[PDB]
Amino acid sequence: TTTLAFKFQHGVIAAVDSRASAGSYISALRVNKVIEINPYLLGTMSGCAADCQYWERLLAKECRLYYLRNGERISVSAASKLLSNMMCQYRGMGLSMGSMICGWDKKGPGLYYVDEHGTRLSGNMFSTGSGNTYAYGVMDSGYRPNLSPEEAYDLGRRAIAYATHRDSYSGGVVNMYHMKEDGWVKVESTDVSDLLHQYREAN
Amino acid sequence: SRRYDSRTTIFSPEGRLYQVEYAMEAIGHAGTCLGILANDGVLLAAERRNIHKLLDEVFFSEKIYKLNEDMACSVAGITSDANVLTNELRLIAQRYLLQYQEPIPCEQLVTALCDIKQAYTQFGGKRPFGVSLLYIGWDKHYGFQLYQSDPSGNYGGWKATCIGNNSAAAVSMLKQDYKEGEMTLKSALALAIKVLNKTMLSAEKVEIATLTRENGKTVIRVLKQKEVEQLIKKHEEEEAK
Amino acid sequence: SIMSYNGGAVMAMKGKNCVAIAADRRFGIQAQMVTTDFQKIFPMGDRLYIGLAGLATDVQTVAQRLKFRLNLYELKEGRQIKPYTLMSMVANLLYEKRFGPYYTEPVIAGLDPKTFKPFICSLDLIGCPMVTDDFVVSGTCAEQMYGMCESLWEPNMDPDHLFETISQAMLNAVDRDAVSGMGVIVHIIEKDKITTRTLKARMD
Amino acid sequence: TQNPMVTGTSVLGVKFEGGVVIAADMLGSYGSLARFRNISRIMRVNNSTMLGASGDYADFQYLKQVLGQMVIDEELLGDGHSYSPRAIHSWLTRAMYSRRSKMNPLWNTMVIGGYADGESFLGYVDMLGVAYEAPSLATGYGAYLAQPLLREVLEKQPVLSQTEARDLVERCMRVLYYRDARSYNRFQIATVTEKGVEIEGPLSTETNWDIAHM
Amino acid sequence: SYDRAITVFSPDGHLFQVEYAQEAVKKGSTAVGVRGRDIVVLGVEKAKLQDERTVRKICALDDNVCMAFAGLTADARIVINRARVECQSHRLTVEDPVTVEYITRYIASLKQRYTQSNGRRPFGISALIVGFDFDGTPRLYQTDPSGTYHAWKANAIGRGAKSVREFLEKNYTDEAIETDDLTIKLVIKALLEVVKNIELAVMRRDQSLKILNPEEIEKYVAEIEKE
Amino acid sequence: RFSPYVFNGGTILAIAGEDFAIVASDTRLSEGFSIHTRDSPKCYKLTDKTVIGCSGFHGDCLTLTKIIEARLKMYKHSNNKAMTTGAIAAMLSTILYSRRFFPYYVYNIIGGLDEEGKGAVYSFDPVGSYQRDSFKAGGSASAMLQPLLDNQVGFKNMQNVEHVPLSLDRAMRLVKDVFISAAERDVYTGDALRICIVTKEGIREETVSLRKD
Amino acid sequence: DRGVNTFSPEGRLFQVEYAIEAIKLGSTAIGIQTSEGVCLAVEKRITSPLMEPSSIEKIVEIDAHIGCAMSGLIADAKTLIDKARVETQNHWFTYNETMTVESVTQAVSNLALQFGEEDADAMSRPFGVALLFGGVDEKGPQLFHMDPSGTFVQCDARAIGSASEGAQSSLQEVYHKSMTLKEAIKSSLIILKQVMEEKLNATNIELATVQPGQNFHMFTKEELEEVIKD
Amino acid sequence: NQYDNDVTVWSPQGRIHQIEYAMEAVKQGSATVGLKSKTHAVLVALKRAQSELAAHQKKILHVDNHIGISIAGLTADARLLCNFMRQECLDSRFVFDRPLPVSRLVSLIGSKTQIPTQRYGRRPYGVGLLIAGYDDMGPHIFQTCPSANYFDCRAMSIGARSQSARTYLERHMSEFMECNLNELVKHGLRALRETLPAEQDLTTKNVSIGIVGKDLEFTIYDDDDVSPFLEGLEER
Amino acid sequence: MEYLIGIQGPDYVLVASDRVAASNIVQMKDDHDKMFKMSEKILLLCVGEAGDTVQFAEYIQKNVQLYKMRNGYELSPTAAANFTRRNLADCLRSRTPYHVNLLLAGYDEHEGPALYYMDYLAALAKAPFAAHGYGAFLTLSILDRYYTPTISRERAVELLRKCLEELQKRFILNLPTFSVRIIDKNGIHDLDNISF
Ligand SMILES: *[B]([O])([O])[C]([C]C1=[C][C]=[C]C([C][C])=[C]1)[N]C(=O)[C]([C]C1=[C][C]=[C][C]=[C]1)[N]C(=O)C1=N[C]=[C]N=[C]1
Repeated sequence: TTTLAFKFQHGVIAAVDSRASAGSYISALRVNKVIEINPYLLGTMSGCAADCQYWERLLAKECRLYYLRNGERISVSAASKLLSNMMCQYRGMGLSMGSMICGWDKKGPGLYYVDEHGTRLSGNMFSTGSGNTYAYGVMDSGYRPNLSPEEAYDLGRRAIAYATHRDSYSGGVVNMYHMKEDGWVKVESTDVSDLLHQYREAN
Repeated sequence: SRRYDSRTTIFSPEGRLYQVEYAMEAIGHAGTCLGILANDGVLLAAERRNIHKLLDEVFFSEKIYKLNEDMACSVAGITSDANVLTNELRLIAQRYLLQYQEPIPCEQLVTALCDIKQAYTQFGGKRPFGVSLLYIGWDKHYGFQLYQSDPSGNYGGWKATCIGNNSAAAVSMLKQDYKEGEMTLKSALALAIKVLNKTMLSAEKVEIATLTRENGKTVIRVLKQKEVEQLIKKHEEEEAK
Repeated sequence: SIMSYNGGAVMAMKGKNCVAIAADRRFGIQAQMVTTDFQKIFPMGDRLYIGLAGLATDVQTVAQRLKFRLNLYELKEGRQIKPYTLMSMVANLLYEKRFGPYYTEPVIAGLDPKTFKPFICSLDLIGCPMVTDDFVVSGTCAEQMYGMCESLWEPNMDPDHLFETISQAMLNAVDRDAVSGMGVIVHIIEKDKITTRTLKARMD
Repeated sequence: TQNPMVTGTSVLGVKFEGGVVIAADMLGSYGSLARFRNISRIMRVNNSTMLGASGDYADFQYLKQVLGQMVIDEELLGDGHSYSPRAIHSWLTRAMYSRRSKMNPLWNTMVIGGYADGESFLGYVDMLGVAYEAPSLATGYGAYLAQPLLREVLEKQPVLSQTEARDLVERCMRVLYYRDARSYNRFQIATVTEKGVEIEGPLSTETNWDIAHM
Repeated sequence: SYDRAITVFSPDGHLFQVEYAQEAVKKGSTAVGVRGRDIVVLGVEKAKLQDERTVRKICALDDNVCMAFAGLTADARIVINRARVECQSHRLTVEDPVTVEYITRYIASLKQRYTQSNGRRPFGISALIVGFDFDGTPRLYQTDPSGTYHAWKANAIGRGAKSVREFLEKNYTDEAIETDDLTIKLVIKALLEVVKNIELAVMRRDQSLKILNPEEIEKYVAEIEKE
Repeated sequence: RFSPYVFNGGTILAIAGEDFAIVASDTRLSEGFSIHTRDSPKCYKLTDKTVIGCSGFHGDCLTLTKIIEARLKMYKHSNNKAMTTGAIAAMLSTILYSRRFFPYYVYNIIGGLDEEGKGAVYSFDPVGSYQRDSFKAGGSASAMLQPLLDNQVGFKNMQNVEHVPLSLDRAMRLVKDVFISAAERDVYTGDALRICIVTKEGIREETVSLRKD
Repeated sequence: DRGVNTFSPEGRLFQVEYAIEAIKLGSTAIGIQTSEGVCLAVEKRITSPLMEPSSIEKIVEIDAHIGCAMSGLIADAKTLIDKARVETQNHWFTYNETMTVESVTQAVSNLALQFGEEDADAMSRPFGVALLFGGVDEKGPQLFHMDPSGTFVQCDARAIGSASEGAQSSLQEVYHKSMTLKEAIKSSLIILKQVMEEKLNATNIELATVQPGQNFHMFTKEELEEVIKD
Repeated sequence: NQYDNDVTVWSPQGRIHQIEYAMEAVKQGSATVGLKSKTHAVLVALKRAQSELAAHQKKILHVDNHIGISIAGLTADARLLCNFMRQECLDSRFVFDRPLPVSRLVSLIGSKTQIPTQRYGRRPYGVGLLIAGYDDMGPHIFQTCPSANYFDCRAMSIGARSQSARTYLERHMSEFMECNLNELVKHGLRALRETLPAEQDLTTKNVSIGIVGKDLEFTIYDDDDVSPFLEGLEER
Repeated sequence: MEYLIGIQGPDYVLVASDRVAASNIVQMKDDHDKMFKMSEKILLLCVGEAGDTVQFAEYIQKNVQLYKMRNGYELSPTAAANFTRRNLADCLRSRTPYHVNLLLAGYDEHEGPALYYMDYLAALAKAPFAAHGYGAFLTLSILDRYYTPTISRERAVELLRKCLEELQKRFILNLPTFSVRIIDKNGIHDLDNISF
């Protein structure tokens, strides 16, 4: 897997890989590694597939239940803190889940990295998965806080694209979202080899 | 089963908890017990009800109980109930000490027991504890302190207070002779005997204890019968003059 | 070993009408020294002291859980505890954890309420009481301590003789132990007074 | 039971026209030792069903106790309903799977034979809850020696008479006695037809050792 | 365990133990709460030999919320402490400070439960919960032995709550809200209709809960007689 | 040490079409180098529009199957309606994850119709992660059949090719040819191919033969 | 005294009988089920100008397609409302779908006779509340009534509370199965105006409408003013 | 006077008044009729409406593919008993892979409902059921009551005015075994309509039917699905 | 792997901690704060295993805050250090032990400045100066050399810079920036971050 997310002038970009593997076999060429919790709250997934699906669906259920109770949406800080507390209860159980809780609330854009250990970090740039190092390299090189929405879509597209090239546990398609003030918009679902071929053909 | 239930934890039509109110009546029948706060210390003066000639007098007190290194207390009510509560007070003080490695601040020890007393009024179906307590102490936050708590689990801080027999008369008498801020253990001890004399006077029928600060350490001491005799004759002299 | 993770040494010695208790002052984790003033001897009465060697958490925990029971005991009983009775209190506290014990080997040094008869003892980590009429040792340098004590100890030692003996037996033993040292503290417990001394010891 | 003690080897089974026949030697082995050479490893469950068991004997005896009581329990009601062979097989699958899931298996591999409403029944259940029906079964080492002979005949002629089925089982027991080093020349043949369950024993297959003179 | 139904329905549809718990609230000292724009104020009515500090009826629940009570003081202490625990347990779980509605909904839920669970009698207290939310919005809520809760511009509970409510209904104006000292004067004037016999505390938006000293109280009391 | 698992083999495969869904399996059941039975189809009818393929440890296959069967009845009693294909898939994920620490060693592939009457396939891993698919293979010969499904049914690696969607006739011919190849190379696949076809009209079953060895 | 699970000589539990009497003391609420959606309306019964009208929430959202109207002991209702919201989200989690209005009504209904003293874990008495569940599902717009006996029924029009007898009589004379949601809202407001002691206004009552394709909506004061204008 | 309060109290007459009071709940629910032929078991019940605007309450519920019930009494207790029955049935198919024999299910109801008749602070079930089933012994009609006693019936009626329905079932009893489904259901409808007032008749709104038999799984007919059966009725 | 340092003066406590939130070979965050304010005059600096640290530190924080609300006054650095120890030591033999190594700095109105060292085993030591992590091996001797008990805050800040400069010269782990704070009679004061 290769997931990435970065804050910038126009919001938060969140891009994911789509490969699921069992040993060296590719179990799924395309898998959705982004849970759309609500119009303003997403979650990226990496690690154990069952842990990712069940645990993030449990955060979504608790987020939905919060809205019914208070009549307000949950904040990015409460949703990320909620997930890390669930992970904390199952410490030493062998869960594997790397996620980034991305959204927009009363305090602007929000991006948190949550781990199966109960790690909870707020930051403006993260990357998770077996190919995170490759994604960090490309992302760091071209990142400036004043990037255009289209310039940021290229940075997020290329960062995942180059990580699928070197990481055998990453491939398939890039699913990219742009988190704006009035909710997210799913930017694209683009084949990574078609992108890599486009960059090769440009040499 | 429903037939035999006393219903001890329920409200009466006027919002009253009858077992709590009947518990207080028990305390009115117990021996008079008063506490007076001073600038240099704090005291406890109680009437002795074990006043028979064939009593052994093995213990250092009858109604006065040391709880902590810095705290002591006296009781008015069912003495067996008071033994339970004082023993629990000693355990709460040691649980605090084990955890923070500092002695429990006075008001906190009183609140903790009062939360157990309150629980007996709200749930369980058991009768309450028929005891009122007067607590004396010293802590690094409020210095010399004097508390009082009744069977309801309600408490308060006082400069002078009385529980037990003729408590009402003693509080009106303390109200007149208490000079807030200008009191010392010497003048307050005179006042303690002055009050107990009217609300009841051999040194066998009385029992006094003081809490003071000597060399940065708290000193709790129940006064000897001779000491109490000298305090009674110093008042007997002033009463004749 | 678990007991060697923190190190340290404790020792007690009898006297004609006095008792001595000593310990090193190192607090270190494995090969690294953290502090040079760690307390290992705790007063339990006017003339009664307990010394704890072994794992620093359990030295602190046992001393605190023991002080809790002691305070309650003296409040219910209206008397200061007898030295033998404190030993039985520690044995029962330690034996409660028989199948998952505290990593501490106590040493008790005190005087009988007959304001005289010296008492010394030691307990293993599972609370086995052992009273001796000479000396008791507990630490990572127990072999060194036994050698020094066996050679130096004499029967009716005066407080001054007891001081020189327990001081020399601690200093020379812990100077052959890598994880013990950083100073030595000694308490001389007489009917009339307690004398506490820190010795000028090696700092390596 | 994490480690079996006295164990039984193969249990054979084959359905014929009008019933089912099941076979098992009467041996309980403690490793290589033929410790009990005369214990029955077959049980009549009720009028339509019969069970044979491989693996641990103490666990088989326990199941024989639990089943035996269930049957007694049912019969007290007398409501015109009784456990079909298929229902005993279903219960026994749930029983083995349940013990396996608590990591405390009953160390057995059993064969259930039955005859209800003109239909022959033959079902396999092992210590893990693996169950299935087949025209012929063979547990343990019998799955390697006897199952190929049962299937060889059932390939030529799928419907066998009670006599053909019986001779096929005697031929299989002779092979098992020659090849299985945990077998014994003492066995039982149990048969379930319209009439009900009939257990026959002790039987022995005649042996030929002329190959010794070759 | 003691599994006796204490609070049950009477033939006319009443929950008699809750109405008896209301009768205990009615006998407590008068607690008044007035909600302003920049400050939310709480005031309570008041022996010469007693320590005033140990008998305060205005309690800080957290940094952003506090409350006052009327009724059984020992019952109130148990509610106040269970709310204090829930404030911190809410910070541990979602890392977000409790909203004035959250802890009111919490206290109300606790109160309701004691009217419907075995072996327990209801809490003989009402509470006036004031505070400023994280977005700086001023709030004032009120709970009762039954478990019901509502928000108020101003409210009163305890011995003489009906006459103070009648005064506050006719005197709560936008003019009185305008000055922060005018909001404080409304509370003191409302309490003066029933009453060193007042306890007054103020919570100004981001600043801490300020319990006004007797001299400071007398500063406002002097201007009330003048106007 | 006792192991609560055993591998009994078998191959399952499903294809989602415009107005149909096929769920297919071999009938072999084995253990080690032995064949338990040659008539053990891995297809289980759940509703008139939902079929499931199950493969792996047979003990877990039988159990998860009876639990699914019981849960549908419970849902029908509670909601007075049959579970849709999507509700069965979402539920199976929770049942599988209920055994996250002692898994059901089962590969599940649900196949049926969605609420628009179109073909729906949901594929799962033993621990409960699932997704909707156009097609999928599971079980012992999973890795042999999946690349051919990707090619012939997904049109992958083919440029200048007309993307004609698969018909029931054409998909049935492909299922029959892939199980023949699976039976040639995978020792655990064989004896017969059981095919379940789900359409508006209901479920039909077809049984073609595969190699006996 | 007698146990909370004592039957009257007529065959009804005394505690349930008395819980129904408690509903006769609560605010009057109306529900009307129409082909175009379900309408819910309730009188707040405000007792002081100092009380915030917004702080009285007698119409709640259970989920996007389901709303609830309540009467009786308002605090007893808050527990069952939360039980209903939790239920819908546990069903969404397990089955990836919404519940039918009836399924939600049945779920809340199962908690009704779950009270007792001896042999319990632990409600002492029943809930003194009546509920109206108005929502939309595949069966169309549905409105359900429930009382403390756990008995739930589907209603075309229903009124609960103090003036239940009178409001239902008025509903009966004006309800037709083909009546528009505009006419449903008007009738409910006219019938609510008739039964209340205080005058009706946009800050005195609550109104909510659930319609297919629009979801659950709580009418604003500006919207309530426009409705009261007609 | 004093023997009314608890189920554990025996009256000086050897009677338990709480059990008798719980049975009054059944007699106050609307009429239900159950009857059987050689191949089928039918449940026919009258559904009351709480107003013209309210719907007619569900009197017939599903238990399994071979068992269905009709209730009379406390609807919450009927749901409690229904879910116990549904679950007992599920357990039998899970464990044995065969339908739970109807008489065995009914014994479990009698065993389950007797427990609170002998325990302090507990109360009997305020529900009476008519059970329709089919198994290896053909079709069955059973009757359960708030007293944990149960009965095997050829036909039966419980509830308000059920005496009138019982009389029709006793008089036509002989014709039931050789009856076809249309005729057996019509017999049930006639017994149900005898309870109904003189001014009131059966309706495609107040009638509910449940059928289980040799080839048919338990099926519930309610409004237009009920119409074919009512189209045969002809008199009084 | 992480770095904590404390230097106690006559009337203040100076503390510093690295700002790296790392996972595997990557430096995920350069601006990560490891100090948790317990009271107005108490800081708990906490280092250790992935989840354990925030979980343990925040539980202690919330309980120290509950004490302030419950009693009207705060815990002393001594009572707050011993309370931290009681909880850590109580989890030691439990199913869920915390792998946290921490430092508690604070200022008491009666006892003055106090700095405490706590093992992951929950041994509590009062020290004039302390350090946690591999960095402590390279800096405890620099502190041994130059530390004096009368060290002014301006001088302690210089001594702290020498310890942090030593980690740049010899430590293999990339610890670029550090949080710096002083606790005194007037509370917790944030100082400029020591950066490289
Ligand atoms: B990724 O490589 O970390 C990926 C994450 C993933 C996979 C599927 C679905 C989701 C969210 C719905 C997320 N994980 C896998 O590929 C893992 C193996 C893995 C784990 C950690 C590092 C590298 C690879 N695969 C599975 O969990 C899995 N594979 C097959 C079947 N079921 C599960």
